[PDB]
Amino acid sequence: SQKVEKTVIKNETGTISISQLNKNVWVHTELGSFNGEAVPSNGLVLNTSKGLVLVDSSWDDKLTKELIEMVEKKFQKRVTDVIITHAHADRIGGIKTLKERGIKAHSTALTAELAKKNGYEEPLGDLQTVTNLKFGNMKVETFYPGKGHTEDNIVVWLPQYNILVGGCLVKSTSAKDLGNVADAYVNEWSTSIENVLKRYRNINAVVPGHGEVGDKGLLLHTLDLLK
Ligand SMILES: [Zn+2]
Ligand SMILES: [Zn+2]
Repeated sequence: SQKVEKTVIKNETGTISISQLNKNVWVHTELGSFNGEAVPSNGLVLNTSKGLVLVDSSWDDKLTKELIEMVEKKFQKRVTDVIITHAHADRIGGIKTLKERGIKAHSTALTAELAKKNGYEEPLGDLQTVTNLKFGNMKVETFYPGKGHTEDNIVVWLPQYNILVGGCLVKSTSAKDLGNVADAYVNEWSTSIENVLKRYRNINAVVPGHGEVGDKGLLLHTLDLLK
């Protein structure tokens, strides 16, 4: 009888929020913790018929669980697939839970090479620079403009909605710099972004590594700080 009239999906705690980009895709944002502060990591939920999908897992298995025990009933679809942009706590951080239940972490051969270097699991890694994926009525093509946020940092592209997932590689409007370039290549970063605005210019919406979806303006944003 009693119900609210909202679109997004924010749990009682308010840590995990999923905004519906349209009617077949959402943006799951898992809030972590920077030791006293909050670290909201946006994402992308694909509403397919073959199974639910989320771009980049949660910070830690502790968070991922709360994200899988909420979307599995809210979306009416069980998660069994996840796209990995690179090797980071905001990507495969919760892979431990994705490779325990039955979630295939699609990634590039390299993504499954540097992942263990940090102590993470081993994803599919059966991807490449430019490839086409199919998750049942859900087409997802990747892209490797070069080195930037990581050694295999890539950007998920969706030709079904012209949506792009710049990820950490592409800073958000609410950013002042890249921050932490130890595991990244600022020498190729500016070179990778320029490729996402020269080749994959056509974008209806871009989702950075943190914050929310926007536009191509996020691409030039990275170079505006990593310059
Ligand atoms: Zn990252
Ligand atoms: Zn990040």
